[PDB]
Amino acid sequence: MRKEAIYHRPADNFAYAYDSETLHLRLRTKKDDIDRVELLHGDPYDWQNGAWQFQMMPMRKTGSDELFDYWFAEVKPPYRRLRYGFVLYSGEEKLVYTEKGFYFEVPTDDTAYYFCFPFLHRVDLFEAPDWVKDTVWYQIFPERFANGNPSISPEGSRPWGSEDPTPTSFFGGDLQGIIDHLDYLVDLGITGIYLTPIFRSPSNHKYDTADYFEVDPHFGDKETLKTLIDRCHEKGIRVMLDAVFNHCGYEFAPFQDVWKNGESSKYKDWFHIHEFPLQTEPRPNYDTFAFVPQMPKLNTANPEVKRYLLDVATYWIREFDIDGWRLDVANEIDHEFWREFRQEVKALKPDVYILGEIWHDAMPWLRGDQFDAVMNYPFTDGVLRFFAKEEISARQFANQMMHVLHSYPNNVNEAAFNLLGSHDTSRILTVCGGDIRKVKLLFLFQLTFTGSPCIYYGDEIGMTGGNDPECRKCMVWDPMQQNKELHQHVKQLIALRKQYRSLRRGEISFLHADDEMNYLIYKKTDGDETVLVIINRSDQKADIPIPLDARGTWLVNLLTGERFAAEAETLCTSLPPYGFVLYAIEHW
Amino acid sequence: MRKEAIYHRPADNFAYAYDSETLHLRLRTKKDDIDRVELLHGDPYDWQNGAWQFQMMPMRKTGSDELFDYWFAEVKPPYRRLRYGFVLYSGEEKLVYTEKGFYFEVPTDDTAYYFCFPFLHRVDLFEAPDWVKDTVWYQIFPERFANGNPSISPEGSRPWGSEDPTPTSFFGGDLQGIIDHLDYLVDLGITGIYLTPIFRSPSNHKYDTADYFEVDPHFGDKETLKTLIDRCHEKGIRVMLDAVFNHCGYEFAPFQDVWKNGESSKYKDWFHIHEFPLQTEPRPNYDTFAFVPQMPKLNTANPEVKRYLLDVATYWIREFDIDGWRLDVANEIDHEFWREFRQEVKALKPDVYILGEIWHDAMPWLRGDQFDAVMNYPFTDGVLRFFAKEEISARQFANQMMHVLHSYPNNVNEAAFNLLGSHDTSRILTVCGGDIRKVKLLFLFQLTFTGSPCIYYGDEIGMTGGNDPECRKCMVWDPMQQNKELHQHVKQLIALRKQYRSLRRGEISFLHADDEMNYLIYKKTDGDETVLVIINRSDQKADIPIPLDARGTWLVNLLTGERFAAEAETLCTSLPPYGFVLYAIEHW
Ligand SMILES: OC[C@H]1O[C@H](OC[C@H]2O[C@H](O[C@H]3[C@H](O)[C@@H](O)[C@@H](O)O[C@@H]3CO)[C@H](O)[C@@H](O)[C@@H]2O)[C@H](O)[C@@H](O)[C@@H]1O
Ligand SMILES: OC[C@H]1O[C@H](OC[C@H]2O[C@H](O[C@H]3[C@H](O)[C@@H](O)[C@@H](O)O[C@@H]3CO)[C@H](O)[C@@H](O)[C@@H]2O)[C@H](O)[C@@H](O)[C@@H]1O
Repeated sequence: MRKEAIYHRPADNFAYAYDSETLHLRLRTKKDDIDRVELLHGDPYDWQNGAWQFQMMPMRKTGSDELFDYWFAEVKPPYRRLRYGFVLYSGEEKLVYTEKGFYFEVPTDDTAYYFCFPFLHRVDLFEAPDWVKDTVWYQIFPERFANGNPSISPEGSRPWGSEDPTPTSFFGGDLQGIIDHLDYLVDLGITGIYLTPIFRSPSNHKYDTADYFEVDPHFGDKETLKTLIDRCHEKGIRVMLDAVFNHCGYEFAPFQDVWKNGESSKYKDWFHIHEFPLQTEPRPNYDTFAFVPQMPKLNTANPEVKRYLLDVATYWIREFDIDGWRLDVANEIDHEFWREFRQEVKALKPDVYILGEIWHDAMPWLRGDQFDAVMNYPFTDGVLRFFAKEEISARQFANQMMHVLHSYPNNVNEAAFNLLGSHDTSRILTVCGGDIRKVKLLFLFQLTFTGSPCIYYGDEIGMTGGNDPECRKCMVWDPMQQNKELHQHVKQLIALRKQYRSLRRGEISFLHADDEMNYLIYKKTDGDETVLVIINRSDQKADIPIPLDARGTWLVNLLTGERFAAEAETLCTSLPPYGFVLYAIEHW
Repeated sequence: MRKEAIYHRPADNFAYAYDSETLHLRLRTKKDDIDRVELLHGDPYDWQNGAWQFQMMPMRKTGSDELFDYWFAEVKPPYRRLRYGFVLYSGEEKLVYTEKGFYFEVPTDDTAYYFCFPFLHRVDLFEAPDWVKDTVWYQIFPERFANGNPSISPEGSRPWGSEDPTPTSFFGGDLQGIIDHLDYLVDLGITGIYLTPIFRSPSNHKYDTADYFEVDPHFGDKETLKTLIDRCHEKGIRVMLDAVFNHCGYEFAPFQDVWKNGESSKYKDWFHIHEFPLQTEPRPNYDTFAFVPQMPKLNTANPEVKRYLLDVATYWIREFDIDGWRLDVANEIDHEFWREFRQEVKALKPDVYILGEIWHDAMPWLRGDQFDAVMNYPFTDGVLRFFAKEEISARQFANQMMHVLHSYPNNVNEAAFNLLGSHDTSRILTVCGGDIRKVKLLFLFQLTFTGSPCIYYGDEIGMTGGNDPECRKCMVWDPMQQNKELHQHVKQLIALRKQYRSLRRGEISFLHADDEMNYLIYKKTDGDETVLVIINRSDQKADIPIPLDARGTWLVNLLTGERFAAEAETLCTSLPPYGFVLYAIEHW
């Protein structure tokens, strides 16, 4: 056994409470290096005859990535306290992995050797708003969704979809246009709407805010937003707003004051200024988003800034009842500010989904004291690499999916915001090089994946375009311009996701298929139901061997409803180029 | 190159801010598997300014434990934002280790493969009071230090130090006794005093609190305490009290109320009751410390309990100006409470040292938002196993120290409470088997180790005893039964520590010798300041060859003061059984 590959540390994704009485424990070892792993556990104060009392619970291998196998075990501590270790087996070899290193036999003269999960507290528990688990979000870039009020459009607005957007072009999209098309979303199956910035700002993206307490006049007014939200709730749709708290706009009043009065300004400490007076040439002498002069970084450590942003955060929730906050550039704002943000948001309305824009590993913001989730761009990346660009095998794709999933606690992955693209990425159809077949697979995987998926407006009808701003074309409403194959496909999948619980909250496991280069086989199971998905990611037709049991197994095709019994061990499914099929399993 | 052994993840001990402008980054690889490691780093938005090429910095190997090598690099991000990766050289082989995985060369495209440290916020920075780093604590179990007020001693107090202490015995130790012997501590060199519970409790240890707002009548009163703290302060001695917040005593009014009324009392939610009425056995029907019925666990989630406890925390600081809170059974209290705790305490007096009693890995409580340190018992284990029990070689000891040290951020280790024993462990002299020579080695290593070391009352004079309660004997004041050699050895070491910054704040490094089983060689570094320690852990004379650059190098025997240059290029030192020598290394 390779000790250098064995790992566990009593926190994060390796040790956590799943609920008020259950603890989850993981361990990772070198792939195929260990035959079995047993969790050694007991109450740290349970002694009898100078003998610490403990038991052995075999751990289940839940999956493996490129280098390791991940083992799982849940345990309900009798008195919510626990000391534990890991006994690894291989041939006649035996190893007791503990906090004090490895032993060859369970030491029991003391508990100090073992890892420790001191006490299970409801208060430290990770818990996200349960309703996001069954939600399928839809992202809207207001300036480009629908012009439902031509009079408020900024002069200079281009004719709808008359051309490709530019960093500064305008087409007149507004909040009214969203309301006018809600029926289109309801029909599609959407139950969540995520809006990019809608507060006063001079840009078409509005990430450079001028006033956080004002709806941009070009999108509408407060009454209009209130209607949109209530109109959404009427249809069972939740609404999430974008919080651009990392930086403000050049026209934010406090910043405009520091700009004119320099260091004497009462707002100078609301920012990160290196020298006075402030200047943008040759480069900003104050911290900013990226290196954008028009986007001054806010000082969230400043008591004033903190109170202002927190008011903003609570204002739109108490006055408009929004259901979520998407934290723009969340990772660049301090943790201290986020703990307060959460406390104040969750105290005002527990159901508010706190989503942070973090494109990378975000474990530190997902411990339960801060965000409920982050935009899963690592998911986006892996899925696109397999389905759109085909630059990795089914084998490597499975490894990457298992790797990112095991890097977080189970309850964290259940609330994850799984998107395929956004206003900051190129259009998926364009990443797929125009191949609708590939996009169908992307949507298939996303909608059969545990979490809270999000659809970028236009992706469901095949809109095209490279990265920002090309991905921000005006929403295509002309029926003859929308791709019906996709729309019905997406609608179908969302409806399936709603019917089968294993698709939105279950466990995913990949089954190795011969020619693990193009054939992707995986299943979702929540213990009650099992859905098997088979995907032929190749340009040729394929006869994919379904690795299942013979007599007793019955399958139901989810899309066609056809029911049939499994012959023997020879169940070969035939699929056309880039074809796929979903089956509900049954063992009698 | 063993990939399964390589590891990094942006948080805790691998990536953290050392100070407002400096980042520290660690990398772990298989011991002797990687020859060199280069840190690939840049600003996440360098592309905006057209800076796609990474900057490169070589990492330094800071140590190795049983299995891994640990690499280190400090970086001062130009704009406090950082994206990085690692380039590992195993000879001809070359791998780029990133969040996305390993590659043969840094990816040529613009995809997010790298680890990221979003932003360096001063507010998130881990920061313990700077003075603890120069403090040498002295732990006092009051009931057994000195009887300076005979009139308040418990009714049946046995004659001072006449017999062995028992779980229920009393000897009339008190605060006046400490006050009366402060001069002894001043001569010893002590600058900080840690007292066990002194609040009203029926027991001799007082961990089962009756009232948190009342000094125990047998220990003294308000003006006695005030005096002691003032007297200590006027001599540069900080005072740390024992906070027993996890559980209260049987006589705690709020609890007395529940055991009397039951599911009717207004204090039912102040505790962890599973059923009514309350039972004490076979086991209590309510949570408690271990399974002690007289120590019911408090519900720190309850707003009333929390308020009362936070009141206790601030109360003693404000009124008596104490300098530290030693948190009893800290790991069993929730993180939310510890956060509020830190806020209110640092708000009231930023200099207060918040030390939590946690015997195991405590990274979850030392991320900067909770404790300043924990009682470093793992350190105690390794040090006793090498110097006292001789159950491990100098090599294995060196590995364990590197192990527990590299598991935390450098700034966390610089404030670590390194003790050799306590009121919950056996006397070091007894663990050494009566060999005073071995005890000198323990003190030698302790007082040359970075952090805020603590000495258990009596160990400086060689008192004996097995584990609780044997270790809680009355302090020996008659010099005839003290062993003055040991006492001056410790006085000497406390003197040197105060004189050489490398001993209390420096970096430690273990050099490898021949008899890497009994010979221990290590140096403390901080700038050019350097102290070389050589230890002969054997029962007989030894000639230990210590390789050290000659030329402009001068050695200063810190014990005698003797100076002299290096000649043999690989100097040889002759030591008696269990001998040792400290040399200040001067580069001229
Ligand atoms: O580089 C010149 C560019 O500067 C401004 O725009 C900067 C970018 O602002 C927005 O980017 C936001 C993302 O959409 C959010 O998801 C998150 O990443 O936060 C960033 C910053 O707030 C906008 O979406 C981008 O298109 C912009 O490049 C000016 O407003 C632009 O006109 C200039 O071209
Ligand atoms: O059941 C035996 C024993 O139970 C009670 O005392 C239990 C222990 O309480 C104290 O232990 C504390 C340590 O000193 C602290 O450093 C930290 O670990 O927290 C624990 C619990 O608060 C006491 O110091 C020990 O001696 C005791 O074993 C009764 O009070 C005793 O009468 C019983 O003998």
